Amino acid sequence: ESPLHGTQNTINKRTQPTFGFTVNWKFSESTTVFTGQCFIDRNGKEVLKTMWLLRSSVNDIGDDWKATRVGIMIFTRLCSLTGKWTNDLGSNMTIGAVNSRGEFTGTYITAVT
Amino acid sequence: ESPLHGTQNTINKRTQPTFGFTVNWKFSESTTVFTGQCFIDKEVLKTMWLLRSSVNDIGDDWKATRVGIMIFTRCSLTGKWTNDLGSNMTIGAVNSRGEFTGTYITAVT
Amino acid sequence: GSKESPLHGTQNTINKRTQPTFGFTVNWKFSESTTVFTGQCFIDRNGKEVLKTMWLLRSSVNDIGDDWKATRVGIMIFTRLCSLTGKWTNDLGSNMTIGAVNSRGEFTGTYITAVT
Amino acid sequence: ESPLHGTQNTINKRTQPTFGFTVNWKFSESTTVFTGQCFIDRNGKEVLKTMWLLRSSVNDIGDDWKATRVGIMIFTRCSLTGKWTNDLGSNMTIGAVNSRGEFTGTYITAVT
Ligand SMILES: O=C(O)CCCC[C@@H]1SC[C@@H]2NC(=O)N[C@@H]21
Ligand SMILES: O=C(O)CCCC[C@@H]1SC[C@@H]2NC(=O)N[C@@H]21
Ligand SMILES: O=C(O)CCCC[C@@H]1SC[C@@H]2NC(=O)N[C@@H]21
Ligand SMILES: O=C(O)CCCC[C@@H]1SC[C@@H]2NC(=O)N[C@@H]21
Repeated sequence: ESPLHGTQNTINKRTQPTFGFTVNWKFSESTTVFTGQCFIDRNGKEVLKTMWLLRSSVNDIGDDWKATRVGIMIFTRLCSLTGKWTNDLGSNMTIGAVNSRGEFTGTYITAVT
Repeated sequence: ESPLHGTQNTINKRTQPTFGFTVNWKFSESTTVFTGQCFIDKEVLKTMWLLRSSVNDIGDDWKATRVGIMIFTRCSLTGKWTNDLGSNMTIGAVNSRGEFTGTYITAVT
Repeated sequence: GSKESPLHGTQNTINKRTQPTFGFTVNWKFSESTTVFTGQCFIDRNGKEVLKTMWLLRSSVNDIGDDWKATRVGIMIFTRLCSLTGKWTNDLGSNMTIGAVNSRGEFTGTYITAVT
Repeated sequence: ESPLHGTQNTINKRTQPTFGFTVNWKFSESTTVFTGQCFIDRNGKEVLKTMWLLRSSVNDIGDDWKATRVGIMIFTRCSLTGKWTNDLGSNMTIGAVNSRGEFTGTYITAVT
């Protein structure tokens, strides 16, 4: 498990907020950021559609150009962000309560490396 | 100003940590996340970002995310940073676990 | 439901054991935009050939000051409606036809997007 | 030195057109795609502002998630045709652009 920390937007309540979080990897020098929005899909299921940037560490500023990978992640419950979320890769995460400023913490387990 | 919340990687040394943060925009319903690395030789943050727009329908999700880069100049994340879009950021003390908060001002929309 | 647009690309391989990577550009005929797609063909759990791609959609901006916001990113998985040649479809409803691939790896085709 | 080709969009006859190209790397199995726009900058210089996706060949559909890198590339010496260079030390030359927006060129990468 690595800790995650982020926020969900609080501007309107007329939609399901966008959100972003950072996973602060505890087994490597990398960081990953996720950003997305929660939807009620056509079948009634909550879905988090996110995209992510995975930042690797480099030792030389001249290698900076190759340090960022990008991709998607769709999470389904195991539209409050709070709870447990799973993915098809087998990765999963837990999000705690969202407070009045829209902040939340959680934990992330990656099935893949 | 909009609040940012992130974490700096604390694994091993490292003189030049990676990091990530999320800016929760206070004038828009979107969210941006930045990730990158703090270099020192003079400190510079080289980041890439994803700007997530809010969409009304799950049908529109495909077009909701823009991407780009941002270099900030005046390795610790703590303190004041600027860039050449004219955007400014202030970052507070970093925790032993690596968590930080701050504020972000964007010069462009 | 859109106008068909041309696409042009190349595939790249050395070791026959892995399927080639490829990229292509779609030259949109109803907009000022350009999209590039890159990815690789796999055989699904299923059966099935799948093109797993990611894309960058470049909008036209008038002012270089607005360059920062001109690029969208996402994924697209295509399945036949592991050769690139033939007809491919996706979850949005978008459709793609790719012609024969030449000895240089070059290929062309047509793209119809069901979304804008 | 590696081959590229792509197309420029001329749907509005823009003096600052968008474009994209594929670079077919010759001594690897990777593919990079670039997309951007040609600008006349504030100081009169031509500048290509682009972003790229670099795709690695992976062995297994299960590693597909880690196969794509992203970043920017700004080229300076608005026509695409000619010689262009960047901060990394890389060099590109673009051929003639035909009536349909199509061009080919070569890309000498300085980094890997
Ligand atoms: O390898 C590292 O240094 C950290 C692990 C990165 C795991 C990535 S982050 C995006 C993708 N989605 C996942 O659930 N795991 C991978
Ligand atoms: O327009 C919005 O919805 C929020 C403002 C977005 C600001 C972006 S985030 C990436 C880029 N870097 C900046 O300093 N500002 C812009
Ligand atoms: O809107 C435009 O200017 C051109 C249409 C682009 C459609 C995009 S490209 C990425 C994604 N995949 C699709 O099949 N449609 C969208
Ligand atoms: O690594 C490979 O397998 C092929 C070389 C990749 C070169 C990349 S593409 C983006 C960036 N810009 C450059 O001029 N070189 C690198």
